[PDB]
Amino acid sequence: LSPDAQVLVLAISSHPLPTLAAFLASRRDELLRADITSLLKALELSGHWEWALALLRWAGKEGAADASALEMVVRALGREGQHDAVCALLDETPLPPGSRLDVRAYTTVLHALSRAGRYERALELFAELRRQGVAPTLVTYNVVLDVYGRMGRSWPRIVALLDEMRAAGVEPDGFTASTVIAACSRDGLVDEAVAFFEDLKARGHAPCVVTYNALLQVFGKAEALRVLGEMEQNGPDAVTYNELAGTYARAGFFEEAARCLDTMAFTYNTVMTAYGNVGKVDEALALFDQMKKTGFVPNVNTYNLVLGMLGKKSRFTVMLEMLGEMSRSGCTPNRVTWNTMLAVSGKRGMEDYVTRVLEGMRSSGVELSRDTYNTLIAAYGRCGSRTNAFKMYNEMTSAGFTPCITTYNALLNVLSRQGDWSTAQSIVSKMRTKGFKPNEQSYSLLLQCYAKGGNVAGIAAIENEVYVFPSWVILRTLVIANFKCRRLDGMETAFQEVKARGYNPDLVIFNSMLSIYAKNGMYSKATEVFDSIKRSGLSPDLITYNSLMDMYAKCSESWEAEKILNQLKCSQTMKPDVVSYNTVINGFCKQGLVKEAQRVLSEMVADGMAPCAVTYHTLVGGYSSLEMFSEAREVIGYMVQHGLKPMELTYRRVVESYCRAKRFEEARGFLKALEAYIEDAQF
Amino acid sequence: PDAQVLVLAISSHPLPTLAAFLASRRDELLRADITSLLKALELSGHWEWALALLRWAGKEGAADASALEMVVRALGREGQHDAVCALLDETPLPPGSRLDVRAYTTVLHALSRAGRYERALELFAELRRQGVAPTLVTYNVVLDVYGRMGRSWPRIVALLDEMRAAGVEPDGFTASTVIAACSRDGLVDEAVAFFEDLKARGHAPCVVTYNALLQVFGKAGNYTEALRVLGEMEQNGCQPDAVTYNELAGTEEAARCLDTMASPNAFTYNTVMTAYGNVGKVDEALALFDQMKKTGFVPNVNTYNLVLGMLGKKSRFTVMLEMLGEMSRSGCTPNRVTWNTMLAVSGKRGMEDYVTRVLEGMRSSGVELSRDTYNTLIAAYGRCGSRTNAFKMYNEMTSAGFTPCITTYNALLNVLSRQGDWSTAQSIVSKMRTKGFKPNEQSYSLLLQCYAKGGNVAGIAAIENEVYGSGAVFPSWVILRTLVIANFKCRRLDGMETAFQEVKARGYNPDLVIFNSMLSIYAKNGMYSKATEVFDSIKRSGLSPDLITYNSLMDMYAKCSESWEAEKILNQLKCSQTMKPDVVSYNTVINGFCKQGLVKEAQRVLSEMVADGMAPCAVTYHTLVGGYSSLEMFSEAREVIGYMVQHGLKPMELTYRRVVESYCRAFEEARGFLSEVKALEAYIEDA
RNA sequence: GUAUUCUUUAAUUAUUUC
RNA sequence: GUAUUCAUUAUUUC
Repeated sequence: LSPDAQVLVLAISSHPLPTLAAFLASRRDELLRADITSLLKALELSGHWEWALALLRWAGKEGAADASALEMVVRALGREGQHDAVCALLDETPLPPGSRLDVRAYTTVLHALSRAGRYERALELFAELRRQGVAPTLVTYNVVLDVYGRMGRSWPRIVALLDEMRAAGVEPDGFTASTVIAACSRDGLVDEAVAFFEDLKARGHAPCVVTYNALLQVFGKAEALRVLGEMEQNGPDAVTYNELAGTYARAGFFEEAARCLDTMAFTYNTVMTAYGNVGKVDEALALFDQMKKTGFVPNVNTYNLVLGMLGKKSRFTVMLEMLGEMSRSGCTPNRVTWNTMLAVSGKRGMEDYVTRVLEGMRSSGVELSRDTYNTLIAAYGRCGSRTNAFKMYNEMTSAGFTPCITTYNALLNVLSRQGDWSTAQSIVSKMRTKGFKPNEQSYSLLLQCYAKGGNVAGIAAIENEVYVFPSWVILRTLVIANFKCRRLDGMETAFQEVKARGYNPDLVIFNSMLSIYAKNGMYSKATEVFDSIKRSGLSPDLITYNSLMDMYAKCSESWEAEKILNQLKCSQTMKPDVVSYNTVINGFCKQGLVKEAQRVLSEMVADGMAPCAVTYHTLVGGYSSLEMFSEAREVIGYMVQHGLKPMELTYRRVVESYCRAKRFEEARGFLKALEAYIEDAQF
Repeated sequence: PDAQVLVLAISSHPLPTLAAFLASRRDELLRADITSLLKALELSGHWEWALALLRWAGKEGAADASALEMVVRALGREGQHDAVCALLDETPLPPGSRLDVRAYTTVLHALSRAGRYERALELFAELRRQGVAPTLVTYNVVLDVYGRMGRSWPRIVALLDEMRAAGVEPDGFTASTVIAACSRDGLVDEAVAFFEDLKARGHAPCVVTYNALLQVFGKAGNYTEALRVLGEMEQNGCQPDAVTYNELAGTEEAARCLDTMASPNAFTYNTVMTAYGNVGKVDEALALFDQMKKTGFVPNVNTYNLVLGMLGKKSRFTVMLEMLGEMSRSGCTPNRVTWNTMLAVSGKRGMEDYVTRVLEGMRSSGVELSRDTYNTLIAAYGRCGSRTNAFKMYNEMTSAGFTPCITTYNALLNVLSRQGDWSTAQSIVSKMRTKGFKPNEQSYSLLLQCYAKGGNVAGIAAIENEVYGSGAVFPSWVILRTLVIANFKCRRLDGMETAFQEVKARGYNPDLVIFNSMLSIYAKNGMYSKATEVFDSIKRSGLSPDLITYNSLMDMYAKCSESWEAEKILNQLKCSQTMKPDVVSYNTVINGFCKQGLVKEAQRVLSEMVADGMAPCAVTYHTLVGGYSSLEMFSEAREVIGYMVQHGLKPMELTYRRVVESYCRAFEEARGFLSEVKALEAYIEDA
């Protein structure tokens, strides 16, 4: 409008937001003389809804904001969807005393509070709304009914409002019906929901899709029998389908739905999906058969769906069967099919399956692409068939395809399992000359080959090159990788770096840290950790609790470890673990305290737990220590007398202790290379 | 002697070259106790090396069965099943060789773990063709093989006889395997008879045994018989472990499960509660929880937090709050875990008031807030989008004497990311900088998203330049992901191709979000060539095209003025059997005609749309008018209007704007049309 | 301005608007 | 070496 005002507006929309108020002040008099409403509008067209906001708040604090000013911002805020801002204009009103608003605007604020769970404020506002003589509209009504619906237990107030609205001649719509039914749905008002819809009929009213889904939902968590039926034939399965997907989980039946559906594709596929995503594939395959059994001829896309849900259950045998019915019915498998048959969540016996998929994948033409081979490598990688992954890697290249980074990472996954790093290094080095530079994943997979290789070299060699941006994964992978190698420098090093970069560490790191102190020479940072893990608000684990006991055990303070064990007995959620029992027994044994140690073994059994090899092994050590070899020999009996099968270390610890005690023929009688240990000892 | 020195050589050598290295010190090897070298190489965990030598020696003819058996024990002990199936397949033994049973059974199990059953049976046949006597574990492995093939019950009954006829007595491993086999075929009756018959032999069953007998009933059948087993279980005195309740959980139904185990402890109750939780059936666990009380045992804070956590993931606010009150009313006073659990809730509607209602309890609970608690509260208020309250929580943090961390600044930017309020987002990151803090990646993602919802393209590019060069921010899948999106929302084609470039270059494997966006952006221009290449490349990737992929394709053809091809897909989606055309699908098709004309065709589509049920929207009609509004025709676009309010759908701003502009440019016959009923009637004035 | 399940470490003010 | 459901080639081995 005004050239002076256009300059002012441009000057406002260009100014940063944090400084703007100190700026608007400087132009106080300049602003007051103008039409803010016109500035707000101009600041809204230009796409700067947040600058008008600032202006409004400024003017309210000055007295130059009117209803129309506010009403303009609000309409902008709701179309833009900034409920928070709406709610704040209401909590810090830029309005002068009198001040009444347009209906549309009040209903936008009501929706904003609703959107925030401030149902109690919405109702306060609604009351204030009609005591100022504002005629609410259909949308205002529907918004308020929604407030009542999510606030809960407000059915009577809903009856009241429906009355009030009709008595003022505002007939309900579809947003009114669904809103209401979902309200009954959230309160278990099954009975009164139906009487409602069936009253909607009376007064006239065309039924709907969203309606039925709401009604559906009622009987859902609440009947889906004679009900869900109507919804169909009444008239289209859109969202209504999903409702079936959770209908099954909150209940339990396979006969009614078969008996129902019988009586009657997507619709079919929907119900099948409902079964296979909650883990009822046996239930879906039956739905599939029934479906086939009645005319219906599935296409490749229906098979890919069934195979897809069978796949998450690793039902190899029937996936191949389905693969059969396809190709022998015309339904030629597509790319999506093989990818589906190869994206199986790994189980035991996956290799031969994969092998059979590949056999039909190549006995049916289908030229394997580059990505196809990568998919086939990943598959044998899941199983762990290094042998078959690499045969695929070799067949690949030998056919002229060029391996990508996805192909190298695949192979790298494998070796990682087996901690074969000497082969990993070769992969990496190969990929570099080919031009391919390792990514983050490629590194984590290296860190894991090394750790299972006990190669600290390659570990610290990467630590260097990273300290390779250190991502939360890499730093977390490094903390672990060092713990397998039990490396305190490395672990600690990158521990604080995880904090200095604004990452929140999980119980894994904390647990891993606590123990690299317990079994080491630090026993206070440990206490720091168990105080940090808590101060952090995290819930300690048994493993955490067990690692804890090991600390006290190594600090020669065992009863305290016994306390934590006992305290676990009440935990009501924790519940010891022979490890916890073992760990405590190991400590007492380590301090010469062995009666106390078998006293906890007695509890152990009494509690109905189950002593094991390692458990007995501990005592034999602690007995051998203070040379009292008879009570020790009595133990190994117990193990075997109960068939617990001792360990050569159980024997060694006695042999080596029988040697040092000047008793040689004893070491001999009692009793491989061990006897040899006595010979090189005796003389 | 001289061996200890030679082992270290092989133990310290590049694996992919060890062959030619064993070829080197060959004659020192042939005179060395191979099996001896093997035993040594394993004593240091160098088992990959003991294999390579085996294969070497084998190729030289220097490996005997005693050696192979030695490598196999380790592999099995080191869990290397594929490697053993390899030895089976290549054969490093000379002709006429026979192996220990312990080894043979280690291979059988290895063949079993790869699904190579038909092969395991053939090896078993050989093993007993060499007059080797199988042991218990051998018989048991083979049983496990029979049980995973299917239709193998007679072979199980027959082998049971043999093994029992060789004086070999079944065990718990046997029982669980035979029962579990019957569970994998639906052999309910025989599993029972077998159990009955096995019991009657004096065999005391056990947990594992009872667990398989229960999977029978529960897998595909009944919850009443499986529950009965649960019955007979305790009656025997065998305590159901965690795996027990998992079977039931996966097998008014919660009222039953509690009636049986009634004729337990607090840990028991939690074990079954958590079972139903981890399955996804939580209303049941609640039901038990109602009983654990009205039955005696009183739950503590650990038990309650457990329950709250379950509710958390379902974000069942009101009940969570009820439960927090019953806690503090029945005596159970919350802890730092209780609160944190309460604020770790899943985003949703009305979450802001919940958090306020929780914080209201943290405060009254006279519990000093810590630096951590603030970070949580800021995060939750930031997660629901209560920008206002996050910042209030923020200033309250930095005023009680706590120091923000990066998470603290990240929470805050998360909110702004939803609002697009990048100006503040900037002002923050700098503050993060002026405090000795360096922005994370997510910090860069948030800021990125923050610029997107706004429209600030200069801050995006300012991120790309700092990402495509310096190391301040590494091109992480995430960061490149947040870029394809933030450039779409701002329609920066150039800046997406670069990202789709690097993604398909930095070793990444794009996702449907990325593909589709690329498809819609190319389609939003005439970019047919690339777009179709993207679509197929979705196919060549191995992903399933959703509706948005199909709608974007139709709009491309629309855009390319081939709207007939657009309907072929709508038809194709009509019989997709898996994908049902969407409202936006139909419109996209109609507009494509109306954009090039043939509105009588546009009517053709609308017709069936209604024929397929399908209830049209405003846009549906606003588009139909477009063609009828600007096609030397007005008597129709007026008749079409009477289908909106007369059908209570209510037109809109883009609509009428097409009526005046199109009519006031096709005059007077336009004036009377607009008179039939603000911001517009200045266009007419402008004309 | 409003409704029916998933979505809340979010493509869901995602793709259609002569 | 072998079995039951769906950081673990995790924490205890005088």
